[PDB]
Amino acid sequence: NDCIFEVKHEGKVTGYACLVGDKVMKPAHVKGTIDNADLAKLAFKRSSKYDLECAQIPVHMKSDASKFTHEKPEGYYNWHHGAVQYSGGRFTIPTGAGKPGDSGRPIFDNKGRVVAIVLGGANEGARTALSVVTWNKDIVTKITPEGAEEW
Amino acid sequence: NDCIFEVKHEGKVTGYACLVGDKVMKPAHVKGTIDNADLAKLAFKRSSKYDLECAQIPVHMKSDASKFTHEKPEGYYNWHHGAVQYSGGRFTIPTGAGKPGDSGRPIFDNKGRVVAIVLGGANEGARTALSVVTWNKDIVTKITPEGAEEW
Repeated sequence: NDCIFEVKHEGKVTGYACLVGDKVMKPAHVKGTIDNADLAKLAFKRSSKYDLECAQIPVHMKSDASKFTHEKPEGYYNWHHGAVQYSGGRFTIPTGAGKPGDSGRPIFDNKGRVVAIVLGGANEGARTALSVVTWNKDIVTKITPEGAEEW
Repeated sequence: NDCIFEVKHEGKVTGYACLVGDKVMKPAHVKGTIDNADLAKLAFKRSSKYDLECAQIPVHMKSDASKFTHEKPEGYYNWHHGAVQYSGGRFTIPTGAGKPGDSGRPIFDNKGRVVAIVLGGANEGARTALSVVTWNKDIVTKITPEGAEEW
């Protein structure tokens, strides 16, 4: 728990919240409470449009936040469970690398810069196209491939 | 096609050569002739130390050369068959992504800069660690996992 924190609901980890820039971010559909009391007590706003819940990072934690970038060249990226391909405007991963529970994990570049947050994914056989919140032309956007389930 | 070229021997593609910086580079152990008349007629110098054959890229082709860098932060990089992981000072791939014939293919970062050239691989189970040529600013280096086999 430095920039990524478990969200828990009735004992079970249902997802993750992430510190990015000056925001605390969590997928809105992820049920439960962030298992950090400094975070859990913040003013959070829900946006259905982005499936995001956000709060201002507290003063004593601002410097723990992840760096981010709007720039995502086509290629491969990182998340907790391995490689993530970006091409065609879609993020994809090996099917099974991700499952219900991974919602909230960030996708980041080689310099540790967050480029997207994972919301869920659509099984397309061998690969899974991720549902994500990200920046397109520096504008916040939720991208959902057809047939995606919330994670 | 642009920066990558087939090497053929007695009809079969055996491997590849690539334009990098101001050099035509090719794994020395890869048999055959570069399937490009403008390149096959160059003066080639062979280094057994690096399993490299090199020549100066012709003038009318120097801008077709991709850039290269020494910068290798841990994470994922790109090659023709998918994602290449760099970590612990080693490049690895999912076993079965590479095979004899892949020697000479370059590994790129998201900026499209070459960070390594594939020489072969060592099957280590789920993953295969690549034998490569790679850079340290102005010096070149052969990195070879134990029991690697030439591709």
